[PDB]
Amino acid sequence: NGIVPDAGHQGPDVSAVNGGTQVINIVTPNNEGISHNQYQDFNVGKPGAVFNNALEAGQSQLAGHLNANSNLNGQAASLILNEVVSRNPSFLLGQQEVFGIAAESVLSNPNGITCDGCGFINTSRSSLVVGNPLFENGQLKGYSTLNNTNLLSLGKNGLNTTGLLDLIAPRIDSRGKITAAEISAFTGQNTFSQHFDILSSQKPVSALDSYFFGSMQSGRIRIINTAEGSGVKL
Amino acid sequence: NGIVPDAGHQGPDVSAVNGGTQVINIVTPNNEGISHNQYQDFNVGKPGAVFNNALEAGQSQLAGHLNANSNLNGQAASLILNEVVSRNPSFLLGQQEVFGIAAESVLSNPNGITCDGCGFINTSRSSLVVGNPLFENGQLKGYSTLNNTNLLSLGKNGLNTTGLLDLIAPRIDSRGKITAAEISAFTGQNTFSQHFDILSSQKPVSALDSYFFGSMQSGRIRIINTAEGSGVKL
Repeated sequence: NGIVPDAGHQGPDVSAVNGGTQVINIVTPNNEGISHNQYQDFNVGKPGAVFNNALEAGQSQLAGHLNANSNLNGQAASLILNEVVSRNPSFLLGQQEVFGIAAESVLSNPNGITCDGCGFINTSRSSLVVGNPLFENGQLKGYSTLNNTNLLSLGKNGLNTTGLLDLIAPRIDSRGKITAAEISAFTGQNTFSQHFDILSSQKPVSALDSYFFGSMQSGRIRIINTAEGSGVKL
Repeated sequence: NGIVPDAGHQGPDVSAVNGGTQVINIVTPNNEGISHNQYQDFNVGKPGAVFNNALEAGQSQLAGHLNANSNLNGQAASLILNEVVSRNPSFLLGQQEVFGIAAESVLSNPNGITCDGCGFINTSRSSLVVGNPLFENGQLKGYSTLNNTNLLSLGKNGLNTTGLLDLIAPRIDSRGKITAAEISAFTGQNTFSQHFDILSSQKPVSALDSYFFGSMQSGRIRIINTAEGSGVKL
């Protein structure tokens, strides 16, 4: 019951299979290939969660055999955007698998996101955004952490993916091992493009301090902090 | 007596002024604008060190009034390359000032470099390279940390510059605050271009582990580790 879809048109179909693993039949992608899913609650437990991005039936790693997602209407998502629209923060304690066609995934929760032993399977790029998506005329324009002071926390059990990883938040507190092909962390109060180009920045009213502890197992690490004066402690 | 030039044609003229600050009349730049200085010993104390890159007399921050460097013959260096050619490691405990025309600076010491309260003045880019420069047909081609396991250490008193900073070593151990406009750290056993593009990498015989502790006060931080398996601990 960790994932609860919004009641409206962008709420995906969510169920649980054997062992408590959640299966999310994501909503129909738009013409850009974005499946924009809205949630009252987005949390992943140790049983994990599977996003059905499949055009044909097959075997998922975490939830066994699955049919194609009938919501897709013949075109898989290129980006699975998971947006929390309530005030509830997110806790990610297990793996998120894209079943079917590999895609990018974004979780946007302006109330906070905590990872502790979370991970991503069959995702080319996985982004955690303590912030909101920006839309113009029905198209995704980017993301915003403006006027937000909440935290992206990574716990002692770390985060693992074989793909790229983006960490976007007013501040980040990491205490475990982050394993990814590349790690990109952007801190401070910013607006971003869809590809996480920083488009604008603002000086926070108080200090927004980011703490990385633990370790980073990745060949390429980039940390960009725009909070003038605020630093990153190591 | 911390800086001792090589006796040959690339040894600069080194003296000390009031308070022990060293003044280095760097050697004539080549046609690329590289002043290639070779040293038996390169160490900077709390009184600091001034590199005379001036075409006219004026006031240095650390050593008072100085004449133009007669070695320049009317053209200032674009890059001041300081190469230790002995087996002696380097200790940097004070500020390095470029007097006159701002330039880039590189210290290359394959035996190890330790910074503790060091810094750079009037330098657009400052690089510390635990490795050797590579030359072909008399021209600088890049740098190499191949077959080297030595350490770039940054102590509790940190490192400060208002320009760009490059840290290049088989492994890095940092325990203090690094302040720079941008920080770029490349670890592992690699060959580099003159602009620190990684051109090749090799797997070390044993693990080369890099430890950043302390903090990084910079808007842009990049860490690239090519030692497959070796990570960066935070």
